[PDB]
Amino acid sequence: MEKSVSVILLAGGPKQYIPLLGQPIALYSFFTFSRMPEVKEIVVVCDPFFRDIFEEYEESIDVDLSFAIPGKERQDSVYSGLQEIDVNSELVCIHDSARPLVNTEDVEKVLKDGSAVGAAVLGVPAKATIKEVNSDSLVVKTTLWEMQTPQVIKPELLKKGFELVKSEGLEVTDDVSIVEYLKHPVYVSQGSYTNIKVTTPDDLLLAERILSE
Amino acid sequence: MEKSVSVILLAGGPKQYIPLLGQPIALYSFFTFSRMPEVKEIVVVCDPFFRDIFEEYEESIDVDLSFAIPGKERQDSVYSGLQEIDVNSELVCIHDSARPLVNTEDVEKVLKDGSAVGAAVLGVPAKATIKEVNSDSLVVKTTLWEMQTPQVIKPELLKKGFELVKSEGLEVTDDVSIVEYLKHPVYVSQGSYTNIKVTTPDDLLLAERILSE
Ligand SMILES: Oc1c(Cl)cc(Cl)cc1-c1[nH]c(Br)c(Br)c1Br
Ligand SMILES: Oc1c(Cl)cc(Cl)cc1-c1[nH]c(Br)c(Br)c1Br
Ligand SMILES: [K+]
Ligand SMILES: [K+]
Ligand SMILES: [K+]
Ligand SMILES: [K+]
Ligand SMILES: [K+]
Ligand SMILES: [K+]
Ligand SMILES: [K+]
Ligand SMILES: [K+]
Ligand SMILES: [K+]
Ligand SMILES: [K+]
Ligand SMILES: [K+]
Ligand SMILES: [K+]
Ligand SMILES: [K+]
Ligand SMILES: [K+]
Repeated sequence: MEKSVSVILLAGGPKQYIPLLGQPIALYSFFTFSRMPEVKEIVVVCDPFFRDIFEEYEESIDVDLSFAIPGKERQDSVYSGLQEIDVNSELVCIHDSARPLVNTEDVEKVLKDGSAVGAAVLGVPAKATIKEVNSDSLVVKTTLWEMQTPQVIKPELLKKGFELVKSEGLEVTDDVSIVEYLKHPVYVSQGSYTNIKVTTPDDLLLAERILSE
Repeated sequence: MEKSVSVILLAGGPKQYIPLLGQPIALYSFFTFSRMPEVKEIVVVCDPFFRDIFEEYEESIDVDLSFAIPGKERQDSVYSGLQEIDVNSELVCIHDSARPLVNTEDVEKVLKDGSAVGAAVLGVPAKATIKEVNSDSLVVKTTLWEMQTPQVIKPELLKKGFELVKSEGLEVTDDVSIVEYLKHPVYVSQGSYTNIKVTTPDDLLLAERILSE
């Protein structure tokens, strides 16, 4: 549906403001989402200090711009952003702003899969040789995917996830997130290797090389 | 033990000959192994065209230099190299020549662990969020390590591995290697993130940055 998706853009906690070809890293996905007709609003989660970076483009973008205060951990920032979404939003699209080069086609794909399944995340096959290791440092002998963002979830599903975690006192890590505790399926939408997270100066050189084709 | 280890250096199949600060990538680990008193010999697996690259330093290095012809797949190249090792070698040290920056201290560690356990491999905790995905593209809900080289194995163990694979007609992939079929334990020696494999031009820039501290 048109104007059905609310983006929560994680830009709080800086790496995501270091420019890439003269535009702060955070603005790349911001603009990518803003041009998509499916996207109704972008809730930016950032320190108030950096609000003007997004605010300047508010009149030029075809989305509603909203803000939310960052929390202690990533999941707290998501919860904060969630409190700001349109009451009739059909899909929440959570995105790490340190991921500038997400392609429109791949956002479309994960939105569509999220709509279909209830929860979906962009992923790529893990290129490295990865093995399970037990507590004695031995290989556990017996397909693996690297997760990216967007992570797309229906709001009612996300709300119930937060409810279950707080009422039971469950532990949330980056690996064991809200969805890991739910019995609802999570689809992995096949993305592109170009959707790297930019943290080290080595990544900026790679990101420049990708934007230059 | 001194002069107990035989290195099989995989340089066949080029990325491993592109210079890093003016020295061909393959020579970095070659020299690293050559200076270690534990190392008796290096069996280089490469196309005869590139033999002179290593041969030039033969009189300057404190190891025996030997050569072997590369095979179809990685495991065939290992088998070829294995046929060349000293009959009294106590440890086989298999190394991807596309890994120039392996530290001496980490080679020492994996040699020691290989000697103790029978098989050991350098590994680092996987930094990415990695998940198991089933055939329907759904996350399988429930520690993961990225494997590097050296991969260190007692020769009698490796020989038996090759025997089991050929006599049964087992399938060998990079993930499901010789050791995966054996009941003998494989230890993961904790390495350094700097032990990257150099294949893309982006890696060369990172490798230069690492050698420059
Ligand atoms: O880890 C996730 C994955 Cl793999 C897929 C989806 Cl759809 C959502 C999450 C997630 N991440 C965070 Br932080 C929260 Br809150 C949630 Br829900
Ligand atoms: O994959 C491995 C690991 Cl994880 C540990 C060790 Cl010690 C050896 C191997 C290996 N790799 C290849 Br190719 C051969 Br042949 C063997 Br044996
Ligand atoms: K829009
Ligand atoms: K509105
Ligand atoms: K971005
Ligand atoms: K992408
Ligand atoms: K469908
Ligand atoms: K990206
Ligand atoms: K990185
Ligand atoms: K030596
Ligand atoms: K000898
Ligand atoms: K090397
Ligand atoms: K190392
Ligand atoms: K020991
Ligand atoms: K390396
Ligand atoms: K690479």
